[PDB]
Amino acid sequence: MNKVHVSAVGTSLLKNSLSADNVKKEVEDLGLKDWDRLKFDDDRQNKIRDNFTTLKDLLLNFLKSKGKEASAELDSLLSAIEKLQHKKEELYVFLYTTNTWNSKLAGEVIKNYLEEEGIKSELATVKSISSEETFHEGIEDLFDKVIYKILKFKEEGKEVYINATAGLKPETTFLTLAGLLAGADLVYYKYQEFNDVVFLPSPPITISPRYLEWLIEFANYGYTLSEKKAEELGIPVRLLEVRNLVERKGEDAYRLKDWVRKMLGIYL
Amino acid sequence: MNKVHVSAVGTSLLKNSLSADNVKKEVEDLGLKDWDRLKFDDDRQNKIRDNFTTLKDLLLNFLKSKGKEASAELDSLLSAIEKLQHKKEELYVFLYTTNTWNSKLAGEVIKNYLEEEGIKSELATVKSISSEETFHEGIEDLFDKVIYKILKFKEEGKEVYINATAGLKPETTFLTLAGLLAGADLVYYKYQEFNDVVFLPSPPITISPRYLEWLIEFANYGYTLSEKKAEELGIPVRLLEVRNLVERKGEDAYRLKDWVRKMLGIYLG
Ligand SMILES: Nc1ncnc2c1ncn2[C@@H]1O[C@H](CO)[C@@H](OP(=O)(O)OC[C@@H]2O[C@H](n3cnc4c(N)ncnc43)[C@H]3OP(=O)(O)O[C@H]32)[C@H]1O
Ligand SMILES: Nc1ncnc2c1ncn2[C@@H]1O[C@H](CO)[C@@H](OP(=O)(O)OC[C@@H]2O[C@H](n3cnc4c(N)ncnc43)[C@H]3OP(=O)(O)O[C@H]32)[C@H]1O
Repeated sequence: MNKVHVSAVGTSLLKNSLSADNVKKEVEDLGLKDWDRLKFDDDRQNKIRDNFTTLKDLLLNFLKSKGKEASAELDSLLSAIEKLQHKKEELYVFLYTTNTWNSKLAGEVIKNYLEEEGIKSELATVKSISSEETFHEGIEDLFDKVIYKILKFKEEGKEVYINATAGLKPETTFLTLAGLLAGADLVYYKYQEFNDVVFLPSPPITISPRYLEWLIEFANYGYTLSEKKAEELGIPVRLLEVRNLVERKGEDAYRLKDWVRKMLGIYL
Repeated sequence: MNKVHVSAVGTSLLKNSLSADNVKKEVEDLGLKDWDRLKFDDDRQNKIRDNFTTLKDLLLNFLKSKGKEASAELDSLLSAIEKLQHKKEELYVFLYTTNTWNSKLAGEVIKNYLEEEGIKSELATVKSISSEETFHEGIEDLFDKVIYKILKFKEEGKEVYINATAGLKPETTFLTLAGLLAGADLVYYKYQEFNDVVFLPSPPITISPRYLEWLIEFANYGYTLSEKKAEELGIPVRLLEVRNLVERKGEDAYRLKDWVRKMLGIYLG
């Protein structure tokens, strides 16, 4: 499993499944008209979870019937697999879901259809998902997770590939950004009407040395202090939390991020 | 300009317009069923351009009727304007279209509706737009363009804001990347079901200094190389600088990119 593909999950499966006669009528029954595009904290979202198993089994049938094209995730993923001739025994897939039932719905179906096709997969959820003042914290968190993963698998000697096709815009923007930073092998994308997948350009991108110099000596100073003696050799730590490089959590607010610490170590 | 907003334009307007009874039937008449989602080099795309004025006038009516919500671009843009209370007088808005008739159709309608609302706007077209082996060159080109605007207005002392909402995924990803690099004030995004726009987090990001130091030394020798002096200070031009930093390279000569030349100047040299 030395070929890992990371992807977001969206609601493509939901929206494409309203083509199926059986699905449109069963969904229309539960009153789930626009179930692919609803507010993250919508009443219709609870409808999806109490019927979750009912809907999960319906979409498996639609996904087996339609194949690749039923969903953005599977369409782009399997286009890329055949393009790059990846073996299923040497293959691993990471699906990130959001904290919404339509996203976990699509995630669960895609995970099942992959393991049925003979492809190992793993689900995951950025729990920090709603709009009001949490959405920015959510993409912050998903960025922190993906970038750590990419370094971890890259240390083992995995070939990491990034499916930037599916999920919300910011979700996909950060998945390519983290890939560029953590040195992923490829970032691919496939538009609905493309024949096969296309590879995005990769600029050589790093954390700005202005902040990076203070991160070097952050670890050396026992990391976390007060105000003056925390800025004791020139560490603006509130500035560091604003640029999402350090975490506060409590009173003092001195917690070097787990990816940041690991990325400094790759000056060898 | 005193608060500049750059955006991509997609086929949101086209897709949302098939709600209108007049639009659905007139579009269905021209056989433009899925006109929001067609291959960039599709026959249906020519259908759009010979009826362009007919369709341009139809969508103006729909856009005046619906307002903001008729398109992603206008919905996210005007949500941001009211959020950040930009006085209409000082606004300038930069819409990039792709090289497809549906996109320029959307663009033209949006340009007209903005100038009618009292907002200065300007169209643009990334001409290198098709799938086969041109799409990566096209987003390379859009990235080259949108980098420049950010540097220009930021040097003048005007603020700059990026609408990462609209257009294809790569188009929006590189619009935010450029913003992050060239030091734009904000990058905002609005999901179709959000109340108003949300501001994306900002890691402090630049081009890695290991490549940056090789790019400074390329500049000093007037660009366009092949061999012998191809690794004179440690510059692999068809290998490491084939990561989109050098143009052509494998055919004719190996020249450096017009954005990277201007970016070495903007980072103090
Ligand atoms: N008036 C407007 N008309 C049309 N679009 C508008 C308008 N105002 C704003 N927009 C937004 O503008 C972007 C242009 O398309 C859209 O944001 P985008 O990131 O593209 O979201 C679209 C899809 O939402 C899906 N997905 C919705 N929930 C979730 C969710 N909770 N987890 C993951 N994916 C989700 C994503 O997965 P997928 O493969 O099907 O594509 C995306 C629109 O939501
Ligand atoms: N089996 C599949 N089912 C569903 N979606 C699939 C599938 N395989 C791939 N996808 C893609 O995955 C994303 C959603 O799952 C989509 O790609 P995305 O880049 O998000 O397309 C989004 C919209 O394309 C539109 N726009 C189509 N033309 C053009 C064009 N020529 N200039 C600009 N924008 C264009 C834009 O309108 P806007 O404001 O609402 O947002 C974009 C789909 O094309």
